[PDB]
Amino acid sequence: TVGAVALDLDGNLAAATSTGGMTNKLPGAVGSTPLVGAGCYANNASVAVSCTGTGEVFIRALAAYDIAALMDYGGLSLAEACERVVMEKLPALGGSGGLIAIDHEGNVALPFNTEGMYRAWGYAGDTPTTGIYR
Amino acid sequence: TVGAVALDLDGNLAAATSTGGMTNKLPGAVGSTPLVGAGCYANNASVAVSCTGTGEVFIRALAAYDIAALMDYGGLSLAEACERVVMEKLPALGGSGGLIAIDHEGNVALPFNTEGMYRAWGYAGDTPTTGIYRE
Amino acid sequence: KAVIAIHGGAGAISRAQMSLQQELRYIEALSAIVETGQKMLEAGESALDVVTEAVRLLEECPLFNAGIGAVFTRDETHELDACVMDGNTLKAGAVAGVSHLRNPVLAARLVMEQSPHVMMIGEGAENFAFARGMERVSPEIFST
Amino acid sequence: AVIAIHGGAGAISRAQMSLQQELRYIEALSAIVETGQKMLEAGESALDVVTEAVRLLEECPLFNAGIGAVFTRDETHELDACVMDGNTLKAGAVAGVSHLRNPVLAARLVMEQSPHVMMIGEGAENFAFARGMERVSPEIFSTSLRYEQ
Ligand SMILES: [Cl-]
Ligand SMILES: [Cl-]
Ligand SMILES: [Cl-]
Ligand code: NA
Ligand code: NA
Repeated sequence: TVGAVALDLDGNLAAATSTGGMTNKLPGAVGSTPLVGAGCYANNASVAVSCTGTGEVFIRALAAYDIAALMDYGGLSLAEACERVVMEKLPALGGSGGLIAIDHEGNVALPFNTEGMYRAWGYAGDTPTTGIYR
Repeated sequence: TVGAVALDLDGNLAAATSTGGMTNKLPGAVGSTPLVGAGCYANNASVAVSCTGTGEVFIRALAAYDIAALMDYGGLSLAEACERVVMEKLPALGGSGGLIAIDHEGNVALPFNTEGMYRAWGYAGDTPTTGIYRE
Repeated sequence: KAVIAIHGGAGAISRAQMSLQQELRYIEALSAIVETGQKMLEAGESALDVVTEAVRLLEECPLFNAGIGAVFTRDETHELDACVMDGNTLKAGAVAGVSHLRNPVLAARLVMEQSPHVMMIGEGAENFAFARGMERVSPEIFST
Repeated sequence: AVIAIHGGAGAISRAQMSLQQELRYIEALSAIVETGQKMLEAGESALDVVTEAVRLLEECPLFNAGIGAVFTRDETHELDACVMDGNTLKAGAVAGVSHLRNPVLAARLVMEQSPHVMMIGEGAENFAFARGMERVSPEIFSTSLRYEQ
């Protein structure tokens, strides 16, 4: 699973996610990647999110939209919303993985509950940051 | 599109939705029906919802989960949540249809913004109500 | 207080288009299905089993666009979709783009209960269901 | 203006990997985020930036999307992608596609040229071919690393 989230110079958010799925999966199984609100979501009012990990749990928890709803309705910060979804609610359903998220104010979060998440981010005109491990 | 929502005697909520889809649809097209949070959602903490109407809009607005999040995080009543989604947010994105919803307290709502929605509901040990048109 | 609601679709249903006899066929079908669900709830059946049987009966009813009486694709085929979700466990199951399963909501319950997935699609969903003893049908059975 | 990308979360173990092996991943991530940063700086849309970043992550065989996709139980590839525009709330998605080199480009096509958010399987593929997207053999996705997994 791969993904990207961006905030452009016009203040627009977007998200995209792509995957080959899980090794040895049942043919015809569908995880969170192609499901709006599960593996991918963007809304200028809140956040752009791309998710990777246990597909069935990201769907059941609507992880990507839940970040947006926790911020928009719950008043949580992006950091608080990311902590709640990735470190509390996803493990409570037996889910492991992470997500990348940018809010309309340009805050960035890359939470994950796994050993690693291949990740990078950077502000325009600045030097990128990269990560694999915790 | 057809659907059902129920609250059982144990306090459990459930939802189910089924469809043949948009008439004359492109083969391989997928609407809100099979997408958790779009055409179908249930959570004992909030609400069970089944949706019918413009599939692409119910997906983009995550109509079923939006009812739940508006209640759980927003503190809206089922009636307030149903009004907001079906009468304000869905039409704002060009979406027509409705949904049925039952909350964990046994309130029932059957909002729709169309001319009709084939619908029925009833409390256990009470008489059913049916509807087609508005009012 | 246990309770059920059902629907058979929202849309441009016009009084001027329909006779009272045509309306009563829909009212009769809706009333029979919600009554079955009310009786199951009263007897202490689960919300999950009740929404499954209600949607199975709406599939079986040719008046509604689900299972028997499904609309046609651009290619004059039927492609059916269904979802079920248990508010107790937040488990869910779904199928999309299935043509050889009589009751998609039953295939969705089978994905929920007998697979590690929420959703399966197309021939993969069908093959998974057949392997667990669900019957193969011809999509001709849906045509009215 | 800002971009973030990911190439998957899971049980990545340092005891299993050399620094040279890690740096292949770091180099690929850095090159893609840099391309996105340069697009954002040039005033490209967030939509076009996430599309290109994910297209480059599909192309990169180190990541489980497009080239380098994992195998199904039947030694096939089934790819999925989604794209969403926070301005219009329009989205597009494909699932269960095997003959499209860049699922995120097929998802953009569904968003822009179909009345749907999602299309699946051969129907998604036929939709894309009819609109001039090329058919590939799912052999192009196969790597030794993912097979050995
Ligand atoms: Cl009412
Ligand atoms: Cl009426
Ligand atoms: Cl009469
Ligand atoms: Na039917
Ligand atoms: Na790749």
